[PDB]
Amino acid sequence: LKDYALEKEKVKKFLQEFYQDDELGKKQFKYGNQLVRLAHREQVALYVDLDDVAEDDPELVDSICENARRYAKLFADAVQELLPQYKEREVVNKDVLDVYIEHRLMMEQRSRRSPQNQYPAELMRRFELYFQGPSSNKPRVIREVRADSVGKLVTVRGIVTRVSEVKPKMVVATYTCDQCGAETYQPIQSPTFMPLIMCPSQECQTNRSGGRLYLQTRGSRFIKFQEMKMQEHSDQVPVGNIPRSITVLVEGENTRIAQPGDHVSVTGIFLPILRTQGLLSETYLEAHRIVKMNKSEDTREELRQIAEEDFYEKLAASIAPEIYGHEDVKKALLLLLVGGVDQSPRGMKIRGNINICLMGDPGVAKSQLLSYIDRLAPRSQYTTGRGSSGVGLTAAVLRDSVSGELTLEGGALVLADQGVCCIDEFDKMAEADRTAIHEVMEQQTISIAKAGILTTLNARCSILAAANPAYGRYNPRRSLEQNIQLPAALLSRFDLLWLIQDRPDRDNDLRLAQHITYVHQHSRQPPSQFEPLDMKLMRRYIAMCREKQPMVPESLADYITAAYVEMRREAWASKDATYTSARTLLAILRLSTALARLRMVDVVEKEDVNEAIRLMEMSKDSL
Amino acid sequence: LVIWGTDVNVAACKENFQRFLQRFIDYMQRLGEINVIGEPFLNVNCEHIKSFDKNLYRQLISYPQEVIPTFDMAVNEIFFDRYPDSILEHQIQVRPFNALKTKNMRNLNPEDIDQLITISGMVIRTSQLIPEMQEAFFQCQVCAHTTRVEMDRGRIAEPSVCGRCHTTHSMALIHNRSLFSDKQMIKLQESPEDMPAGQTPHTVILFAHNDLVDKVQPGDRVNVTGIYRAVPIRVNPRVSNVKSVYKTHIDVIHY
Repeated sequence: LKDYALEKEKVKKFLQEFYQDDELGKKQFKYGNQLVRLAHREQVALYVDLDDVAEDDPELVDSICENARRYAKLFADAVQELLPQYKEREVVNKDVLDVYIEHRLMMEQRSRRSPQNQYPAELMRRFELYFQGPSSNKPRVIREVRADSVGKLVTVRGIVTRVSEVKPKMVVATYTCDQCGAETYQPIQSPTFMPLIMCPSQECQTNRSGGRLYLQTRGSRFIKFQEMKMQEHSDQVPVGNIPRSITVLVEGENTRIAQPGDHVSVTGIFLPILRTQGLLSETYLEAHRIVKMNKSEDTREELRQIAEEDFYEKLAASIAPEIYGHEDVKKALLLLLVGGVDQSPRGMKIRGNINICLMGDPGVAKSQLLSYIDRLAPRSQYTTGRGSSGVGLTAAVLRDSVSGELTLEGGALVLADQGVCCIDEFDKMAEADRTAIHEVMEQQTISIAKAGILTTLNARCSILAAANPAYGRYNPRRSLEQNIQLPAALLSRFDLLWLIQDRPDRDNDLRLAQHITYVHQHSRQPPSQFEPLDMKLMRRYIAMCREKQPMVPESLADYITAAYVEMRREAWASKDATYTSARTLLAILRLSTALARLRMVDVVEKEDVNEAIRLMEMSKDSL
Repeated sequence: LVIWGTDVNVAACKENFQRFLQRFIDYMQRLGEINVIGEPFLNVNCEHIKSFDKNLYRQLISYPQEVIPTFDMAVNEIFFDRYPDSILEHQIQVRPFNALKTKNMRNLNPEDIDQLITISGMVIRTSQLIPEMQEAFFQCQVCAHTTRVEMDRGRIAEPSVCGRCHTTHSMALIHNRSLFSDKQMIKLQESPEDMPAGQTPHTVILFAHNDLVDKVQPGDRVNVTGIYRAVPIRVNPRVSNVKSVYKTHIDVIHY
């Protein structure tokens, strides 16, 4: 509710005489160069950081936040009106649009304010304007964006779940008639528009003639367009909730940046869409900026005692306490919790691919812990084994009602990006699904000549497998390859196989009945006199440990190599059901990944050799 | 002097390239075999002339729909005057051959709405010959006289506007000068030159309209230099609503 001339003047002054000295300690007219480039068609997108506006006009920033579309158009018009004074020469005819624009200006001037006798403001732009969210506005959670924030510049975070391919979208449609000789312009804002029939040319206004017009695509303005669906970060979604999906539309130079499964930050105007019992409308987000990191380009002993103590006794002791024991099995989960995120930049993407397998769901009710892994683990998303039909991972073409023209969707592997992937009910999966897992073992070489699938999935998560026993418990009398019908070679590809036989150990069984009561019975859950603490902080303690980035010892490899010679001979000479091969070599090197990082000594490394072995010993003879 | 609304000079080549034609001679046997064989579709190569002056090259990639036809009349004028006893039954259309290899074939921006582009891929699926409907004539019932109104040249009669009285296709089908064209549905397959396998490959719907149909075998190498086009997709046949997204499709102009 203000005079727009004053605001246009204010933004004009703000753009003309603001600068900085960060550019090589030299004043370079930060916005001035961008304006010069725009006038010369040397730059397509113009970004206005609201932080600079706030440095001398906080009230303008608040006004912009309160209403985004109107100030956006005002800035666009101001930039358009400021460009012509910077023109220095004749257009070098970058593309057809510039050619048409220069002819239009030349012809209009050749005939040297009427409401309908001017070009629409969006037709003669050749520039795009966007706003970067001011740092003052804290990021908001998608669930908290409701109707009350419509029209407010907001910023939300999430993961890309459904992105279509780049296609052209039309801003101004060009119409020419065979009798008028002029140009008719119909700006298009809605996703649907009605082609014209009767030309509105002034000449035909007098004649009331037929005026049959033909749509053309020559001089029309086109801009890039995309459809992406974004879902809440799993780390902040409450356990008693599910993540929600909100639609985001990105246009212009801002496209071709999102990839499926990537964390993005989106800032835009929250606007409703009509689709031509009340007034119904949907919501979307017209993004303006998608932002990467900027800083990424290139501890006293008297306070705490954390790193000197083994994490196997400390980290394990406060993770998944309801589990009925089986701590030795839990140790591998600690390796799984570590993963292969810290990798050398040499193309070894298999470090994060840990295909762990467990056989037997009824065993000690370990089917419960599978869900617990996804929830507590950060940078990981909940996954289901057979929770839906086959359409949930692959892509097909069916009828649509709201939208979607041959759009592409991701699967479970894409759902958890570089994290922990949990699949349950392995037996219930069909052979086609079984091959899909097997394809990941082939180091992501997905090329398919079938019409519906031609994608290359970014399988960088860790695959956790739980296998039900096939219509009966393991048979001691029958060895493998005879009792189980599935070929062992398919299972052989798995690096680790685990099965638990429910032996009649009465002493151990005594513990569970007493142990099962304690959960939710008292407040002393970490019994080893650990301070209760805030539940949120427990995850944060893990993050600082990952940021240290220690170094494994290279010389340690040779000493372990000598040990391997004995290990091979005894394993083969047994000629029992359990057997190893060269695939063991991968496991050994993978073992040092979590083991050697924990010990921050950097002087002498000796214990790791026995520690690496001890992990194999439990794996050895596991039957 | 001249109307600049179409960006068309006097043949765009009379003072620039037609005199070059009588200057380029000063291999006779190679250029002359064009006359003897009588093979249409002149197949000029990438213009190395562009290194000296861009304007000559830039006018055959800006508005090719209104420039390629211009070259056709220019070729015939010299050919008729020089060798009047040649094969005049086959009109000859100049077609670029192995044109400029467009940089970032995947990254086709919609800015090049109507510009020559070169794709490099493979052929997956081919369709049988399909004719295409165009302007026809009606049947009078007055004094049995054929009256010409649109016969006079100079007007632009775009198709799809007058699809009425298809009964004319039963009897006057030949006499309407409505020889149906040929179209072949073709799906190219991007070959990214041994990419590390990041994003998915882009498919482009190829729909050649010229009579060059079928000369491309499936599963081969693709050196298709084409003209980009965009048409609006009807939302529903029942309605006239049109969505604000357009499908890419490429016309083949190449031997």
